[PDB]
Amino acid sequence: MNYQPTPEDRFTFGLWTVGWQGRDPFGDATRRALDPVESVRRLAELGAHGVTFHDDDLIPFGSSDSEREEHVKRFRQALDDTGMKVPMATTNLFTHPVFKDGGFTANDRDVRRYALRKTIRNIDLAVELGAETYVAWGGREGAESGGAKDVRDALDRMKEAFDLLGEYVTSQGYDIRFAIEPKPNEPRGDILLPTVGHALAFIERLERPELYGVNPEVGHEQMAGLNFPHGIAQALWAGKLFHIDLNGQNGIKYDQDLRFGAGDLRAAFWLVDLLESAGYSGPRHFDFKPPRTEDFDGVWASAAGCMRNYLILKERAAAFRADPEVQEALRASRLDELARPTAADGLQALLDDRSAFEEFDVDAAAARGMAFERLDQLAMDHLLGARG
Amino acid sequence: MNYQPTPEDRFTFGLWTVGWQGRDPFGDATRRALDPVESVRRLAELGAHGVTFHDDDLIPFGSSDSEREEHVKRFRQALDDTGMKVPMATTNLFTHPVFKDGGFTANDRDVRRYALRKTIRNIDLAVELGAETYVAWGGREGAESGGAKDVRDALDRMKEAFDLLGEYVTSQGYDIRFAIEPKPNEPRGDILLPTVGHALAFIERLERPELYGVNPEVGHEQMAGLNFPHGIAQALWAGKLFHIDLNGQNGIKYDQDLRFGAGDLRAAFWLVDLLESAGYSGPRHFDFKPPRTEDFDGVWASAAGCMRNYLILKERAAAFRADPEVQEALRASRLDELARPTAADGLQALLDDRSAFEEFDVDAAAARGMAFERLDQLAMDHLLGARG
Amino acid sequence: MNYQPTPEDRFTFGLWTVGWQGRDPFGDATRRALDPVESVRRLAELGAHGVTFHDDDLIPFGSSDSEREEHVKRFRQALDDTGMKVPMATTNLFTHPVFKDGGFTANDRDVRRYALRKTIRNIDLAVELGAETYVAWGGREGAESGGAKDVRDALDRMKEAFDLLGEYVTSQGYDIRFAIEPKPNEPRGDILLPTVGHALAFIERLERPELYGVNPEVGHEQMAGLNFPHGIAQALWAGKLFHIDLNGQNGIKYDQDLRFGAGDLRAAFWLVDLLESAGYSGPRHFDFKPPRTEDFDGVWASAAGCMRNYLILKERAAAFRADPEVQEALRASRLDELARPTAADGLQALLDDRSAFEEFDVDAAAARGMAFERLDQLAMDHLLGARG
Amino acid sequence: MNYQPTPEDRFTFGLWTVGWQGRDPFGDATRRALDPVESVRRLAELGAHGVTFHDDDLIPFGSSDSEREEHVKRFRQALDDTGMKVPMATTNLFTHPVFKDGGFTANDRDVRRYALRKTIRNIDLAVELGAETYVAWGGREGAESGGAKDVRDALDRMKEAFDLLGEYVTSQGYDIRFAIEPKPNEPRGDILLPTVGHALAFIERLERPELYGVNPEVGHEQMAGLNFPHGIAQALWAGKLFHIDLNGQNGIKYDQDLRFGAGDLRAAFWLVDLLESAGYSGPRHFDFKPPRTEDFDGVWASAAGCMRNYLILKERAAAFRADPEVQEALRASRLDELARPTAADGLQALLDDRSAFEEFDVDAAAARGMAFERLDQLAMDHLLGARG
Repeated sequence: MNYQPTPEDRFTFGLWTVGWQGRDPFGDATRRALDPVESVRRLAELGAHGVTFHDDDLIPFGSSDSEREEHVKRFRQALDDTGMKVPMATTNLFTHPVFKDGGFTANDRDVRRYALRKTIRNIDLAVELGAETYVAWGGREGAESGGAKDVRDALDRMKEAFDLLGEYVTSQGYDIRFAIEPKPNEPRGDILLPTVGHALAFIERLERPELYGVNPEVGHEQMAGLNFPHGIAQALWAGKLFHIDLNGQNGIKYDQDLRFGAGDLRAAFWLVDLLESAGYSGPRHFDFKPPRTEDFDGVWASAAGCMRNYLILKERAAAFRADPEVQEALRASRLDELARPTAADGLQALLDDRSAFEEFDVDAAAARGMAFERLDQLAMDHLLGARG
Repeated sequence: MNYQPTPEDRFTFGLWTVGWQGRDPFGDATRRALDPVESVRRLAELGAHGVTFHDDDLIPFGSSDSEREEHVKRFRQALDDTGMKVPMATTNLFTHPVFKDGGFTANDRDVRRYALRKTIRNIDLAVELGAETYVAWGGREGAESGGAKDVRDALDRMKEAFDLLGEYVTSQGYDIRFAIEPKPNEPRGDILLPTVGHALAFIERLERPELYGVNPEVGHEQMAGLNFPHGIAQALWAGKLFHIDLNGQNGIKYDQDLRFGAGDLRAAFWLVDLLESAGYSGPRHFDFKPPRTEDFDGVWASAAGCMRNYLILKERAAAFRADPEVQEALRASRLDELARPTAADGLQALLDDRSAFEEFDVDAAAARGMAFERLDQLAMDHLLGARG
Repeated sequence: MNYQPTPEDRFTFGLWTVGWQGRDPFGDATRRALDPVESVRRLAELGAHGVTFHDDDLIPFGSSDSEREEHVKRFRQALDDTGMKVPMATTNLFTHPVFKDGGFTANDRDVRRYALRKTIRNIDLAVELGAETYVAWGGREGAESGGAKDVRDALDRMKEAFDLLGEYVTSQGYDIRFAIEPKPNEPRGDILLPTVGHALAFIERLERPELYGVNPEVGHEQMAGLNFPHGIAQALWAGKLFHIDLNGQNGIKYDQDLRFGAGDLRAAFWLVDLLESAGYSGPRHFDFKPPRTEDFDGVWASAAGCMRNYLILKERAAAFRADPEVQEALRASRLDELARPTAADGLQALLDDRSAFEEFDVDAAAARGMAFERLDQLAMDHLLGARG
Repeated sequence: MNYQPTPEDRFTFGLWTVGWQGRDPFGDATRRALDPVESVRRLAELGAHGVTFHDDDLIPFGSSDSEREEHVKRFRQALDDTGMKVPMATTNLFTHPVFKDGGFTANDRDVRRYALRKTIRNIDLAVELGAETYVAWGGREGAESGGAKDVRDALDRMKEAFDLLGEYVTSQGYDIRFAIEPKPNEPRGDILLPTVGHALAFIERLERPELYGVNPEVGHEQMAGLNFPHGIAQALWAGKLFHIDLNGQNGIKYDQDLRFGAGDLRAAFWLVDLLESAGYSGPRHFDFKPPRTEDFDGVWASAAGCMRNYLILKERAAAFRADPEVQEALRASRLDELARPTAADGLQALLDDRSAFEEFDVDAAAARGMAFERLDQLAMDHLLGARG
């Protein structure tokens, strides 16, 4: 009963994950830099489907158009030699000191304009490489103090930036969509569009809402103590789940970027159950960092672990849903009634329905148990492979 | 330099705040019940503008149409004798055991129908009493376990419920709007529409979005570690801040419901600054609980404290914004540039602008300090009244 | 491969767990009261070893010495008829309004004296029933505001109370030990002795430290975002783990009291691994609350779930430790070197050892991978029963 | 009414605070390195009393004994030219890749030995420079996964390390004490001795407990959602507050290191009140980082802000305690009774005292209000300078 991934599983990794050198706020790098070409080859051997990148991961910042073309060619050759795809790309608008107060929402106008040009340049490259989704993580859009940022003006600037990107994409006739990646904090004290909900609401104010979706990350929502599977269901409900970032996080603290499966294991189970049940067909992207305690063999073991854990959880969720005893427990808990309209009969009928109020036996209804604990223990038994 | 409130300040209190008996999950009541009429009179003496209520605060659950009319008449007389208004009303869809799995999203269909009828009945009463806003806090809409609730179906049921309420209001020609009150958790393990952002996004999927807004609470957003003033700015930006609940909370833990001003004091300062700067003209409603350590004299002192703290903060925020030294610091930090469009010149102009990329001096821009610390210390000095 | 508990497993339950009526801060009870005798019989059928109680769970507050003797006799008969033991007892110094500001640390002296007499009376009863451990949870010792409690004076009062209890126990020649149960908050804004560490440190200042230990609870430490297994290891290291409370908690929020196994599943695995490896022989006590969504059948299913989950985890931890591949991975990660003294050779030898500094190759040491990710994936595979 | 600091105020700064270049996990440095000599001179001009250092801040890692003597001489001359003192020093056992799994608790024995030699070398230097306290922050002592560290063995290694350091200090006849600095997490997933309480408890197991105390940091305890003033009171109660680190933190998230006064303002007020009331005479040390948005002028403004905020709070706390109306409110809330022994009359007298149980009127006692809200509003008015 093994769990070997194949490119058909659509597992992708960012170059910066497996390529993280181990530098954290309190320590120096513990691993040497990885050549993107090497990463592509190693990931392909592990069974990955593709890779993603920030412009600066692929092309060192400040590169000449000559070196730039050279880095792209090398990368292209690696993709051709392995069959790896690049379904998503993004811009690095957070590392360089110039973005210390943000990219799209920097107080300095000239920085905002530079941010847009840097993004547009990489959008062209993304399309050339076949990316279908372009992610935007405003890691520097935010503040550490209240008067440093008028949030209403910042949201005006954020909308202006995304509206312009939408105009560019449309004018070039590109077949690419945007996904906003929310995060509540870190590296800024508080970051704008802190959760999936804030990002969804913001999108509805853009000129062309259909071009934008969300790219939620497990750890990000968990940094706000939120239920990740619940947030993903809302994004799916709105038809906005364009991409997803998978990793592990142990509660409310710094962003750990643990391999997927680590952190909140039951939440990972419920997330996989939802993604598979809902038919999500986008990439299963891992944005994680192999701990700095590891050498390169630990890096690859960590990456393989991500995929393995997703596949084990997929098997367990499928068995849970396919179990007749579980199907009967779902009915006992009335999940079937939850899916039925409350009043398909209409408003007037509801108002005239005496069984809905005047003659409703509130005490009999209140005495009915939901049987949620037995259902949950069945879910637990399935997760642990203890069904008998 | 005192701070006496007057009804013109629009401070309102829920009957259940000052009327909280002190029963918590680990202890019995420490105070006797308050007659709503008494609360109305005491609050009027303190300078309040009005009160709010859940149907069950005013009319004991299970009351006959006869007793019901009697309770309303008494309340009306109290309002007439004091000049107090009732700008907001809401339904109690959380106390009675029948709502143990929710009201609008209960798995049991018959409960959902009952929830709608109970709400509609109180909407009629709210209009009669002159309420302009009707709040909905789905405290029981949620779960403690993953399989107990299919969130996509629950959101379908939530939309159905709000859509029906919107149809009812329109058909009756009522001049009343709805405000959804989000909360991340408690009493449920996780509650649906957990933050202001989730509520805003949800509203955009309703049939008549213009009839719905949000009713955010200080403590609620802080339970998710979020920046309350930031969330309020987004709601204002979207034009959805129909009402607001003020209180105090010390971090991520159970909902404390401390008096306004307590908890995160600087966040309270920044919230007041924003509300006043943006011209919010709705009620300043306090949803708090005087601690159970207090007797009735402590209850009124706690209520008076809420208003006093808001007025002190209002004075300090106004002085901060009116201070020429602060106005110069805002310019030094480029808040003025944040308010200017990034590219009013248009996309094509931006693409052709060499100063935006090809000739942009990234190192000179990066070296500019934001001067945010001096600005923040000026804000601190103003808050503490230490300006000299 | 089933998991049936037997009294030999030492699983115990508090009368108040399975007996919780479902009253929370926002709702009324959803279940009728359970007769303690009924609980004893039902728990015995499920395979429990014993029960625990607060004085007020067994004897209604304010009972006459006559009724008191009657309640005890009935309970005794239930214990005799089932073979159930009562290894731990505690006092309720939190429900009654008189303890609104605490028991042992109430500002009112007369309340503190009453608290001690109420405790002493139940200590006598506990010994009579054969309890070996007496737990103290100061749920009301704390504050919501800074000036309400001088913490240094409160700690003086806390020590005075425990010192007197120690004097009483010694003078009566009782064979019973005390266990302090820490909690960071709820129902008070902040509670004194908030974590296992604070409780351990406090104990070292008591007159007879050997009579006191800690009674940590999974959910409590997790409310402060702490690693429960780590805290338990420190308590074991100090030889102070006299008792332990098991349950489930999903992060930093109100105390959920979910059944054991729910909440942080991996932390539960690591806790069981530690308890079994260290040879903890005290009771495996469950302090949890079956959710108020449940009827009585759900209550018993929830209680059975606690025991089942502990037994599944025990099996998985044992297999993990017994796996030769894991034993080799532990060596690869140098857990064996962690157990060896750093300098059994002594200070002077260390100072004279050139290989420890002057000739130590810091770069070669730094390049060694810890191989922690492979080890953790082996732990994950074992937990999920995916070893192959 | 200004607030100018003077060296008599005992404000100290770590070289690494004002010297932080701005490199965070997601970005490069935004400021050039500061020469320690320059920092000493700038801080002296601002009114600081002294500075502190990690060995590696003063002497670049890997320096020859020649360069080492050169760096120390330059530093000494700066101290002599300014009158600045160096009351505390510490070791950097976290930056270099060799400490990726810890220093004192690394699984590799050779690393642990190296850690001790590096520490001992800097202890000699600290004494030479006149430091009275030697701090130890085990930032790398911990783990990201459960099987990576046996906590009981790690605590054995931790005790061994501190015991050896204590033996060294005693054998050299040095007049210096150690202070353990706890932190719950970051950079490790979970760090050993996570809070003040854990550190206090650990100290009681050392061979010479009198040589060790704690060095708590505002932000650290707040990362676990704990009440900092409460933790400081316990450390004072135990006589273990040897040093203290001041800064600002906004809730549970990454360690922000905001200037003191920022973050939780009311907690800062209560901390200052306690330190001054208790007569703490050690340094008021600031371990903070001026945000990376700032240039050098912002760095000095941020440092000056720390001192200014402490002095404003000191003034407000003193006025609060000196206010007769507050003194009467303290009596109304019975803070005076909290300071009186519960039973100086002894155990037997308490048992025979019928007014303590048999004849105690529990209902009359329960009805007494604590008057805590009025007291807290008086504290608020004083903090805000709104007393009239």
